[PDB]
Amino acid sequence: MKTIYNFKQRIKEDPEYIRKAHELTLNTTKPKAGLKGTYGLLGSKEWWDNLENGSIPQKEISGTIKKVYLTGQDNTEDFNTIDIETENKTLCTEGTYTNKNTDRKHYEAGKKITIKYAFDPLKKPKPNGDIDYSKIVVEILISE
Amino acid sequence: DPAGPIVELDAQGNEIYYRTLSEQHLEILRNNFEVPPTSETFISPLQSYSQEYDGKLVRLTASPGTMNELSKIGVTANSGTGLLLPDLPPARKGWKQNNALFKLEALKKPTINEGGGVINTGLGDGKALEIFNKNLIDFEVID
Repeated sequence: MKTIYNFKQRIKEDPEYIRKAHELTLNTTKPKAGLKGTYGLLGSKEWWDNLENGSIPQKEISGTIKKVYLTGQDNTEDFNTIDIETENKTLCTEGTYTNKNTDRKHYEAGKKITIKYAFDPLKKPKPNGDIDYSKIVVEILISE
Repeated sequence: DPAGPIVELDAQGNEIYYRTLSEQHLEILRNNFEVPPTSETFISPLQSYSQEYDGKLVRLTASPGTMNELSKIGVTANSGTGLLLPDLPPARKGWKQNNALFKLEALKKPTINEGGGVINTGLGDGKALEIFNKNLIDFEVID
């Protein structure tokens, strides 16, 4: 299993995404938009401390890439999403995240996959008032 | 008969649009409150259009007058749009940086406006995307 995507590299190679997240979280005037910052600013030191100690909801899945296809509108590239058959034979769908330095072409059906997740609360609650989470991919590993 | 550029409003008057997005683009929408760019970055006034696509279907809420602001910088894609909006200049090369692209699509589609067609709005990645993202008020993932 080799790391094809890591959120730590996303933090340093896409700092514009990080800045706007923190500014949207700290913006007291827009209370329905962005991340709450409940477990710290996205990608901050507190964030990884809370990721480490397990106070931020996390899940980990292992399985096999079953479909490499295209979702969304007006896309230029060949694929951006994968379906995953886990061992409980449940379906999981996730974007084909890669780093600048990692190669998107290694995503092939039948190759094995591991995805590690974090779930960060959004300011906007669910209609019934429950806490709603932004699904944050932390790491994607794949076999060859 | 063709469904115009905007059709649906909030109970408070905000303009309502639709777009089906990738997971990577949806992550940005939650965490940046922005619609990420890709080619024309089309938004639709009708759910029936975007629902036809695979991905995360999102209902986008925009500030009143958003469509009006885009139309000022608007261009028409083909002739079908050039006929319904005769007052708009034709689409050049490089519209994605300064213009909003209006395009008539999905004619004769029974699900969408009884086959009448819909005028979608391309935000590109420039001023039109900035106008929309600045006026963005709320989004809602439909499954």
